[PDB]
Amino acid sequence: ISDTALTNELIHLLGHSRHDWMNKLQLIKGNLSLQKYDRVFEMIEEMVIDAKHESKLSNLKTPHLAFDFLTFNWKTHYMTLEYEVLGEIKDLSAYDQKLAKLMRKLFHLFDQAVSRESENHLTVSLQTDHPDRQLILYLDFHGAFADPSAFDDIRQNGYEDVDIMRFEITSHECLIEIGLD
Amino acid sequence: NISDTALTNELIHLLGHSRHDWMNKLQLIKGNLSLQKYDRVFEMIEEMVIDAKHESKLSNLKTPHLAFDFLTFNWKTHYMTLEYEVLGEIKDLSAYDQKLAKLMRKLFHLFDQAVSRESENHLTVSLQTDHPDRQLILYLDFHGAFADPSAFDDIRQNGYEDVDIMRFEITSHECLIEIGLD
Amino acid sequence: NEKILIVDDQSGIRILLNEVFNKEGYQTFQAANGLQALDIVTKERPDLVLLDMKIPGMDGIEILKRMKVIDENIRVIIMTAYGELDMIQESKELGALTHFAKPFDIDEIRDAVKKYLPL
Amino acid sequence: NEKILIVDDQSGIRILLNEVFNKEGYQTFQAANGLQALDIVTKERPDLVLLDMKIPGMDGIEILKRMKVIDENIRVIIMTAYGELDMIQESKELGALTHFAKPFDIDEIRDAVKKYLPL
Ligand SMILES: [Mg+2]
Ligand SMILES: [Mg+2]
Repeated sequence: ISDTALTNELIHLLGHSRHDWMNKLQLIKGNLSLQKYDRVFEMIEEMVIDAKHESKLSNLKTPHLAFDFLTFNWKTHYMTLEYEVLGEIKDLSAYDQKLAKLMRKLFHLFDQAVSRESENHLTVSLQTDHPDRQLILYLDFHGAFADPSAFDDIRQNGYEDVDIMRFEITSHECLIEIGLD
Repeated sequence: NISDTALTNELIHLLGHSRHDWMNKLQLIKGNLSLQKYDRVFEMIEEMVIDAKHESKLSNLKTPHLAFDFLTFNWKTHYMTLEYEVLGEIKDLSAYDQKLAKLMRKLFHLFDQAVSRESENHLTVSLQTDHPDRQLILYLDFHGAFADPSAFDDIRQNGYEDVDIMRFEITSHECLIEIGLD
Repeated sequence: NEKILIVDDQSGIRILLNEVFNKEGYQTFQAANGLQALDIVTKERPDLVLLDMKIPGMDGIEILKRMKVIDENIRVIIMTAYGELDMIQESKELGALTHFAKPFDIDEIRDAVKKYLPL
Repeated sequence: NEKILIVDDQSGIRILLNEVFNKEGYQTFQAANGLQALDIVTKERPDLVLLDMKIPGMDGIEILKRMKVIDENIRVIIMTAYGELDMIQESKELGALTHFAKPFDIDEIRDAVKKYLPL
């Protein structure tokens, strides 16, 4: 397996993953010391569910979207991503780029709307089992907006052939339901 | 920026392995934690902390090829287990990558052909950066069992390029190899 | 008096698994690789096997076939990696009783050998 | 009356470290990014600051300076990922005490912040 730049890139990403796990071992041994054995167990399970989703996402034959979500927090953004896959695993390869692209657009609208003092969190949920649509996207955000007026264009005027079903935005939260066909 | 379309497929693949290994560690902890084996878990964790420490060490040696090689080793199909330490904190071994990396794969192949496949074969490789002359010294401490130790006699009787295989002894269940680079 | 074979490449999972089954009145047997495993299945003819499928060297679906070539009534529980659907169904058709992905609750593992250990 | 500021982007550890000192007679101040940390340094003027160096959005090494442009007396202990030797130096070369690579033993942090900040 080669190309020295590419090789340097994987080595680098595996290094990020490493830190994440070390932080987790930090939460594990930290409580492990304060003798809170029921939290440690609690955490571990949360860990197994995040890992459980990462997997699923890595099995939708949608590599460009998976790579974006798995690396998003390893880049200098102003919010953290938590994603989950609702429904069984399907072959959404016919949707990879559409999604990947749509997410890029929503992703920076956010990184140009969120305050930078607030602890910003964004949860994206990819549903593969809807009865009427082939795929709906849910985005739940909590934090602070500096330029909330940035979501304007996409509010009145949507984005491509994606039915933006709902888009609510309050003081510190933002809800978006986008459907795909 | 739009990502390469291989980096894409090779990260997911790789992280899927690292995920599973990290799930095996969670199995050791949660399992042994349930047994209330309380402090072994501490033992087990530092055990983990250490490894990661070399994973980082090897990485910062400026030898991306040797590293990627060593990190993905147990995610491939070999018949011995690889463990690697980086003794003496980090230097710039860029000139040494392609060589060590090229040499190791060779060696590794030999072990896969020499060791028996019923035994638990474990190989430890050590990179030493602290030593009067010999910019870097490679150590190979292996134990298990060989079904054709004679796959080694050759490089033993011929060496490899501009590298001095200092010690290279094959016993009945172990093997020690020292390779200096200056 | 009931035999159980633990086949996982990692000592911890092995030591654990049995430091669990002995305390449940069982005869433990460990194996780090397909080959050691097959042998045990030949000499100690166990009642249930716990088979890790992500063991380097030998393919967990080839030693399953082989384990059954020895004992058509061999009982095996596979320990897989999450998301490997395709493997669960392949080794299920080869006579695998059920699967457990890692990590697992050491308690529903017990209920497992208990549910598949014949009368 | 000894002030300590915790600056990590992960709540868990932030809550953890808190409870830790939240025990040894220390008034503790939390924070999730550099922009918030300053304001606290600026407003409540902490004694020691344990600063996470790899927080998405912030150059700890940057807020490290700012933090000193506000009170150089400032006693800052950096929490780092193991192997970031240059960041550690540049930092200790900016005015910090000692790095602590994660996952650090929960012990020596209270210990070490004691022999660094008696109460
Ligand atoms: Mg395994
Ligand atoms: Mg952090």
